[PDB]
Amino acid sequence: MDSRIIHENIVEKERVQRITQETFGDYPQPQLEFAQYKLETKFKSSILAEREEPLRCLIKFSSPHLLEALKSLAPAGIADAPLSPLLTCIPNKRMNYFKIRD
Amino acid sequence: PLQKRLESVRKQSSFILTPPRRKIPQCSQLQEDVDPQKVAFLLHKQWTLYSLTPLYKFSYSNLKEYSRLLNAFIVAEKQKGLAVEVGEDFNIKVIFSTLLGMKGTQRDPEAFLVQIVSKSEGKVLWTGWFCCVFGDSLLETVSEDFTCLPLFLANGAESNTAIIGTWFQKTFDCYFSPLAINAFNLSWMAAMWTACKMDHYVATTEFLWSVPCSPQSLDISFAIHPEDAKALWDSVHKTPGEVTQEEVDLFMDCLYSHFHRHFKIHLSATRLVRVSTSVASAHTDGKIKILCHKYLIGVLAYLTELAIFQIE
Amino acid sequence: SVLRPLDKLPGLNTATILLVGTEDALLQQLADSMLKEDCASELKVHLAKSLPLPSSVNRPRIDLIVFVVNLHSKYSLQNTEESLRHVDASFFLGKVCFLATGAGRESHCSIHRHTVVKLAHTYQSPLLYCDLEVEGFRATMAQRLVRVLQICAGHVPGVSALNLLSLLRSSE
Amino acid sequence: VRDEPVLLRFYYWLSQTLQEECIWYKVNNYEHGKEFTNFLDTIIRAECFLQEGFYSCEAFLYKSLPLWDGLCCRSQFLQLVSWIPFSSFSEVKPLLFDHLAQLFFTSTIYFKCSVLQSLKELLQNWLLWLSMDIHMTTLGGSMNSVSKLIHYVGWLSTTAMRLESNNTFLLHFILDFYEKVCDIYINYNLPLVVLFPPGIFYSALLSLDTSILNQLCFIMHRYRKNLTAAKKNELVQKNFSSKTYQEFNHYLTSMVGCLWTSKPFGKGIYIDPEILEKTGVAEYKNSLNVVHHPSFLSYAVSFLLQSWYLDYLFSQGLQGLKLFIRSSVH
Amino acid sequence: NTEEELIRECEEMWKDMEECQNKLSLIGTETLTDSNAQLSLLIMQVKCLTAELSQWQKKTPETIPLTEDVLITLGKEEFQKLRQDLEMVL
Amino acid sequence: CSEDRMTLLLRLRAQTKQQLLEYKSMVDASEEKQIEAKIEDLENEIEEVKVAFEIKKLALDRMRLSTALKKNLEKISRQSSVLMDNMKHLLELNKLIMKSQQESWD
Repeated sequence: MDSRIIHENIVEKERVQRITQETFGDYPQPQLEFAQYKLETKFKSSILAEREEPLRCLIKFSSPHLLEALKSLAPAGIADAPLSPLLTCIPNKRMNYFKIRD
Repeated sequence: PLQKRLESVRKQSSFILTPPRRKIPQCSQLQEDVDPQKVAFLLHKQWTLYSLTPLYKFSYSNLKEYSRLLNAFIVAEKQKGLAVEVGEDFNIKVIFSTLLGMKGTQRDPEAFLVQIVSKSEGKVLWTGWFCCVFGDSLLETVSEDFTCLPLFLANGAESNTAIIGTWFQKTFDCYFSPLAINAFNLSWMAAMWTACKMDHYVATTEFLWSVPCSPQSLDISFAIHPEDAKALWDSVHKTPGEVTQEEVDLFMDCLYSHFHRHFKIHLSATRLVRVSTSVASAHTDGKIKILCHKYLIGVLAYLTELAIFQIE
Repeated sequence: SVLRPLDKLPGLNTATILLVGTEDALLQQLADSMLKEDCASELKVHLAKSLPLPSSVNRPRIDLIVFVVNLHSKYSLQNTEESLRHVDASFFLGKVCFLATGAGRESHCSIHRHTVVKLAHTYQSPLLYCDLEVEGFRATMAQRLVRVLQICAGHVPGVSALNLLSLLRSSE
Repeated sequence: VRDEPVLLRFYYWLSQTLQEECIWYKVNNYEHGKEFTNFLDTIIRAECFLQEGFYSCEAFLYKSLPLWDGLCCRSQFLQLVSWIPFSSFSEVKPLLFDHLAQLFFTSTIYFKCSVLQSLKELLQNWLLWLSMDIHMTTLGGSMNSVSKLIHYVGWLSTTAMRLESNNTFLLHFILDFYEKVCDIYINYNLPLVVLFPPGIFYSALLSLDTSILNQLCFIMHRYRKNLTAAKKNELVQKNFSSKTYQEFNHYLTSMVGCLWTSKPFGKGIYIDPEILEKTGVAEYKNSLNVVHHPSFLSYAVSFLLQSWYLDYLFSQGLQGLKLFIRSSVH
Repeated sequence: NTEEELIRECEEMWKDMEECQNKLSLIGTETLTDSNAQLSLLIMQVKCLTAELSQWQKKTPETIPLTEDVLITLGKEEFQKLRQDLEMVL
Repeated sequence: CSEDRMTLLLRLRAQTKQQLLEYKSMVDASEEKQIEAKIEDLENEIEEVKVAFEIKKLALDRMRLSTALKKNLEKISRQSSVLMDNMKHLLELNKLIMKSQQESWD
């Protein structure tokens, strides 16, 4: 199929494809539309090094068909090959609202 | 000639010169000649933004005749079948009022409002706002027969906005254009509004991102306490009394890294849509909601300069 | 590793181009538009995400490098800024081009045009504009890139890359 | 009329309309399509009248040129380019001509011919508007702009001839432009004589096309006429640079050196005879004459099947060569 | 015949190019930054133009006389293309 | 059959010359407002010498073709070629082209 085109970084593409297939499985994903995370972790990055108080944050993921848009994030180039465990444990842990502390 | 100056300032807008920095918005006590009830009415409502070309032969002396003619036109447009007299009293009314204390400099024209009222005072159904704050770059290249009011704000239904715009275009020979705000201006507004000083925080600071996944769809919301955002801004702020592009880049990179450390998602590849804070809230489609009455002139001047850049 | 223009000998009537970018679909569409036509030379297209490339000896010499910058994402700009530090200066003598995508929809742009203008002026390289989502403009851009590649590969007697550097020079 | 409020109103309306109705600027809306083409055609038909162009079109050209691809509305766009007001070349170069050259050096040959036609029309309009001002920056600073424009388009033509591998379809347009260039002092009564670079001259003289030779002879005749007309009026005016004169003479020499004088080794073709002798060329003095030239070959064959055959060539339609001979012999 | 001459000329040119590449492959790499790129590129352009000027001045027209049949065929092809060129011009 | 090899060798030589010139220039070179003037002077000199070289080459090739074509005139008249059809077509086209040129002049 158009042998004149040479696709480099093909090993990285097959690796991220294998990782996505192993993490998200091959079964049809259940249809969800909302997810919520609360974060009380410390900022670690010179910048706010002396601060000893956490950073209070509230994040909301919204989509018409959740668990299907996330699965297509790594092959599209918007996220890393292994996603965070907080996003790939929705059906396994039977949880939709999360709270995370330091 | 003014045409030569207009052409000169037009062809001068090149992409070679470095864009300048911006001053931190300072709270200022508003003039005492403005009606407080009108200021309270203008706050906490969502307005749709428009850019407008100068109006030809607009007189502030005859505002009653304009309202009467506009009322007759609207009533005749509502019932497409029958005729309508001008001096008749209908179920709806059009009121032309004059605002005060809304100009930036003494050379700027006065603002005014056009309201639709259903009598039964009555109930307000639609509001239009014509304003121009710090528009000295436009007032120089225009003759004396015109009136420069580049900023227009609409609150109500679009069906009435269309009729009002059609009447204004047919009467004063003007042009209405939708005004949009891109992610660059939104990221600048976020930092400029976070750098301001406030006595009490009423709402948290929130950003909205749209992830490009065209086959699928996904939106992300990021809310943070105002004090934490203020501390994060003060940690990177080093230029006294001014905001620089590098400071905005660092302020955004802090949030990008904090999000990537937790979710492993590159937030820099997405598109910023909406930014809300304790002073104002802005959407990318051209919608603004103002909450604090102390930083009104700054937001008005920013939007006026955006409209002036769009019309020139 | 650092890429060098004249490390290997040229082939028999063969021209090779390299496309570096973050969006793989746009690069694939551009390669298809470039190879869909017929020319006198034998064209080859390589695709990459960033520099340096994975080490290999089988790779023939490169004649032209095009950096694709998407104005709707700062990630691509950072990737290009990082990749611009792994090529020698001898490659910037008329063998490097910049292609900005997304200037049509100004409401979606997150990067000012002055930034890419200054970036192109700093490294003394041309700057092209095209919306790769539309096929009509993509075909014309592909034809222009094919002509530039044929010029840089040495298939035009009397014109070289050093001359193309003077032909596409800007006044200010 | 030349009224300020009317001009301002029209400028604002037309600028907003062109900004909102464009296909590749500020929006991706191909739904307009033929509507924008019809609007541009109406604008062009209106600006052909009034013998001038609007400022809104100039602003739109300055704004939307860096984003153009060169195929959407080529005809209407390049016709709008021709109606640009007269200004200094140094100021208008970075806004228009840089992008024009960058799009010119990487496009097809038809784009080259189209931009050559547009530049010819622009030069004609500039000369027409300048010819009326002398009857009313002085002229000294005004002629420098058109001189720089002619030199710029000559450089463009030379580079395009080098790129396109000497295609006659482009040389035709180049000679069509230089035809209008060569008669400036006679048509518009403006003192200016600019000659084509030697590359174009020696590429047209050594071509296989006969119409190219005819047009070259006509252009040389017109150049000689303009020069001898300006030289006698300079005595009434008293300045034309003498160098150009000498240069012209050289060209003329070379021309006759190949036509009937049998002295082709002028200042340009400085080929010494040792190469001719090792190659095997014994009779080189009359190798490129009217009979043995590879361009007239067919004509010679047409006379071989049927000695004083110049009348046959003149009857075939070689009018420019006839005029050149009548002006050079007499 | 002239074919052997052309083949030998191409072989000598290829050998010269191989020696040239072997000589050039002993130079170290030089990378640029955002601060010292413009001036370095200008200096490199000056050096390269100074070299190319002499390289072009050293060039002379090669004789390498061919036969006559090749010239006849070349003229035939030139006239064949000139036909369509003339029809388009018309 | 031999024409294919001839054209291939001609194209190969034309490309090899241009590549060897660049190689030699790079090897020779391997051993702010006041710089652009020198750059433009150098490029003007390069253009001026290239134009003269091209003119000389074209003139030599044209003279060679002219003498080689004159040496064999009668063969192109007795049993000539389809070249005679090409010549008659060119002769038919040139007159119309010149007439259109005169009309455009008027």
